[PDB]
Amino acid sequence: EAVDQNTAIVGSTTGSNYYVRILSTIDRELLKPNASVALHKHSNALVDVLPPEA
Amino acid sequence: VLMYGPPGCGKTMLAKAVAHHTTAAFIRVVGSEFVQKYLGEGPRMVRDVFRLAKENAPAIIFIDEIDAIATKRFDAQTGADREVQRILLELLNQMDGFDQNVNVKVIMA
Amino acid sequence: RTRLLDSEIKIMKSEVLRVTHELQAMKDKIKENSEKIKVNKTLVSNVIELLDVKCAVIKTSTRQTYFLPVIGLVDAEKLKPGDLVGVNKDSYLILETLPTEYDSRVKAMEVDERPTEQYSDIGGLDKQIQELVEAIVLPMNHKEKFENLGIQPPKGVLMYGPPGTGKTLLARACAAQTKATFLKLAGPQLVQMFIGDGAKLVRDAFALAKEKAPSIIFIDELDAIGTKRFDSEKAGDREVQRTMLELLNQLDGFQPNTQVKVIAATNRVDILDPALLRSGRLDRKIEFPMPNEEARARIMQIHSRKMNVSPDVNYEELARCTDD
Amino acid sequence: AADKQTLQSEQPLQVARCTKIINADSEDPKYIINVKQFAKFVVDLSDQVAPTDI
Amino acid sequence: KLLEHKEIDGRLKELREQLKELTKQYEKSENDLKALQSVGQIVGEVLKQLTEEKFIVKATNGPRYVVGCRRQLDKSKLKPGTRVALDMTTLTIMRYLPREVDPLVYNMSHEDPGNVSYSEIGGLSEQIRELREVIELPLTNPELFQRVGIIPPKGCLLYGPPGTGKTLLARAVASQLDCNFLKVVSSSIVDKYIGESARLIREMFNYARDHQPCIIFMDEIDAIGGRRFSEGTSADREIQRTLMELLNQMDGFDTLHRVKMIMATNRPDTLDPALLRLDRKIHIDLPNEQARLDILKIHAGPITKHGEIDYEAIVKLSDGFNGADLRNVCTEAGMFAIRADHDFVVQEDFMKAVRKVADSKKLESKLDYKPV
Amino acid sequence: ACFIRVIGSELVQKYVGEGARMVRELFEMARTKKACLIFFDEIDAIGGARFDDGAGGDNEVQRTMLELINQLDGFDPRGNIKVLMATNRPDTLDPALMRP
Ligand SMILES: Nc1ncnc2c1ncn2[C@@H]1O[C@H](COP(=O)(O)OP(=O)(O)OP(O)(O)=S)[C@@H](O)[C@H]1O
Ligand SMILES: Nc1ncnc2c1ncn2[C@@H]1O[C@H](COP(=O)(O)OP(=O)(O)OP(O)(O)=S)[C@@H](O)[C@H]1O
Repeated sequence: EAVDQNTAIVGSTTGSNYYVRILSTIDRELLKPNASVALHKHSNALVDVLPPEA
Repeated sequence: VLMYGPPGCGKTMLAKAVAHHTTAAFIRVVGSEFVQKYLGEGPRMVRDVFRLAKENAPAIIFIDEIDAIATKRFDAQTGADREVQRILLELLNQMDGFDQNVNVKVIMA
Repeated sequence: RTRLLDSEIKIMKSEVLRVTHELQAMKDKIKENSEKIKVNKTLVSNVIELLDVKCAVIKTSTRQTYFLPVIGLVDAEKLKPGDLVGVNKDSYLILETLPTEYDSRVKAMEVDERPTEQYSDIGGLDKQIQELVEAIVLPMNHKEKFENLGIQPPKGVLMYGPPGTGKTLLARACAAQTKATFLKLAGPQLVQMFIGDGAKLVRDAFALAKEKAPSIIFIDELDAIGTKRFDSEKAGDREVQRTMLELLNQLDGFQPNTQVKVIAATNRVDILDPALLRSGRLDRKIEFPMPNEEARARIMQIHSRKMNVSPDVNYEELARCTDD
Repeated sequence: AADKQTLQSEQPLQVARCTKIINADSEDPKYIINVKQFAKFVVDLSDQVAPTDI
Repeated sequence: KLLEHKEIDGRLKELREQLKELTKQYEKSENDLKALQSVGQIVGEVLKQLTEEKFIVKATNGPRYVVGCRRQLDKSKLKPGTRVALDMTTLTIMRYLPREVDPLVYNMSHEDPGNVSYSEIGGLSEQIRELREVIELPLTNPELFQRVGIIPPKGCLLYGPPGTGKTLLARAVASQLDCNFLKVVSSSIVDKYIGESARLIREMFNYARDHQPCIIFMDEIDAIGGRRFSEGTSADREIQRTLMELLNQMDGFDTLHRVKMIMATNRPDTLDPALLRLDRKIHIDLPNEQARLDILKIHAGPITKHGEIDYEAIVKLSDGFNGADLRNVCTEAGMFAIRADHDFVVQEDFMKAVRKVADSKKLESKLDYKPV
Repeated sequence: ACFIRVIGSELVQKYVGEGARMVRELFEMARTKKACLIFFDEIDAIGGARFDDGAGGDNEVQRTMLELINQLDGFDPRGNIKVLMATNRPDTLDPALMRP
């Protein structure tokens, strides 16, 4: 879920969902699905989301 | 569609022949792979199968297992309560009646 | 003798080389072995599998995978795929192997109460004395005598007799007179809801017996779940057959090892399968006849000896006036 | 504040979690332990303890 | 007086061996130091190659990430599914490696004890050649099937009384062909869950697909192969499930090249008809007079006996006995001799063993059930 | 005048050796006093034949019962104490309990 501009609560795959900021240049109409987001390890800063997986 | 191969048959062989002459995004599976321990494993399997299927191309996909899998006998409270529950639930909910543009005409035998 | 000077130079060189080996080995070993001990002292995990293209992976106490191209502080032969090893949490190098491939009550199956008892006590079991000795204490120690002749030692015994002739008494006799590896087995303790128990039990016990060659396995009422096979239409469970056939192809089918000491101290053998007695499982099948007339009185006075008795007791009349 | 600083003075010690025992080895006790649920621990004690009070 | 020469020679050779062993040990010590320095390598799994560098992965026991390879892990063969290793620091792929081997396979692939070749147990005189016509026919060479063309079968099925030689037949073939005998018996696959057995079975199929000349042994398929009734217990439904899965695996989609199966059990009648379609039920036939005496001989070679053993006596003393049976006969002969410790063996002891084994036969009943 | 109730049902505890520790507790509290009574029941629920499963579960019973075997009679026997383990049925016995 997104709260504000380029910032969203995002389910993790490690064990702790987080509410992080994202790279703003990402098209705002692309963060709607629970698709394969990608962030930094510690910062957990969203860089982009990938459609496919698994 | 449906087939059934008894002793001295080759019903499956026909399927593989078509699998040759088919030249699109067809995925092969076996319904036996849907029965594990935790919740909805095979159910979620077939769910994501449907998703990726309607995603890539609504061309073709096929699965091969009917016996002991597509079990109309929902009625025995001895064994496979949640197991047969999720099995036949995935079966029917994925029947969807149909979806009319996906995975055209899986068979089984 | 001009070469004596060059020989002395070479000997001083060999002494310096031995001192350099001493340095590089012991001095550096202070550090290296001390770090190894630290990992051992300051603070148990599983091997995954083996490659040498040496190349092994680590399964942790925390259930985590960790490959290494070189194993290091242990030997791959001392290891195998799936081995418990006390390992460096940090380096992920195996330090030592864990030789605890044993379960809790599968290890408790080795008992050590062992109350003492000889063949003199049991009255009416003379042939029992002879054959029990010959097939228990000799396959325990005189394994070569059969090899001297060159055929085989005996392969399993069948202790049968009605309740009041005794067969577990032979278990107690093998316990007292023979001090080999005590490892019991019985019937009721096989009853389980968790389907598939005796398989791993039998496998691990077989390995442990390979470690413990004088492997006495007295299986009282061994016919309990090792039983004649059935054939019906959904009438009967299967896990009994699972463990039974697993033990069949475990003991039989492979692994020739004279360490076998397997006995059935049950009541009847008519319920046993022809798959359970042929020629290598329970070789001899001798009965426990009812104490005939004065064998009964023998057992009786065995009861009637410690407890203080007025010697005005003729056990003959006693045994006679209660026949069968 | 009857003892509101002694509790701030007891602070120099924070050790000794639950740490249940399992078994022990030979040639040195090497008692085996699990802390709460995490793993098995073939430990070597802090020698300022009794080799049998554990 | 060259005492210095030879004395210093001995001292220097001793010090040479000592310093050599100790410096090699110091080298192995620095090597273990490097092994410490060569940190462990977590094993994760690349979920999919997004691009030639962005490999979308998930830790085999953790979260998912996207990293690259070290330098030369040969992405050519590296595709989603293959097992790789990961960097300690950056999780980057440091080394890909062959897939797992699922321990149980080694339990049915590494226990194989080497033993005698294919001439020990009798009664299978004509079977020895029968077994070879399928047992070395593809093993020796399949190029004959380029002249001819016939597609190789997978195996056959045995039967007979329990442990009476079918076990020993398998042992003999194993210790005789000696290539890839996967000694599986499938006795305790289904513990309490559903697809785990079929899962490991699929793994074994893949493993056999790796190497060409694989050999598959399967005795006591009783509670695994079996027959498919209506819905039985949950366990029964699982068994029939894995049955259909095994039956569907037989045909699969791609020919499993150069692998041969060995189906066996005491009661192969238990198998479902949809499964019993195994070129033929080869049998270990009852050793008769000739065969009984042949095995009886072979059980009595290395005895401290003499030219005394009466052959036809034991022959007519018999009512059907296989290699294991007359092995027990010679054994109980040497035992009733060892009763009072006769290091030699007289055929009298053979007859005493005949007594003991005839007493054992009293514990037999209903000794045959025909399959198919 | 001594009667100490210890029911085998409460003795169904889920801590390893805690059962055996209660064994020593009761056995030595009894030996302090005299003419005692200790009443273990539900040995049907406790067990008489040494059932073993690879479940890794009910083995505190194992150690506890071996400790009991050690501490009941012989090794300072009950004497002026009665520690009673009884059943509804002699159904599942063991060659270790028929001892006089
Ligand atoms: N004419 C044939 N030539 C060669 N192989 C054949 C032939 N017919 C059947 N087969 C074998 O059967 C498989 C393909 O036929 P299928 O249709 O799968 O058989 P089926 O009807 O499923 O019968 P089952 O499953 O064995 S009971 C292949 O793996 C072949 O080895
Ligand atoms: N020769 C004998 N010496 C001692 N006891 C004997 C003898 N013959 C019969 N018995 C009786 O048989 C009992 C021995 O039974 P065991 O086999 O040792 O134990 P068990 O649990 O009764 O096993 P069962 O009933 O025979 S299957 C004793 O209680 C004796 O009274």
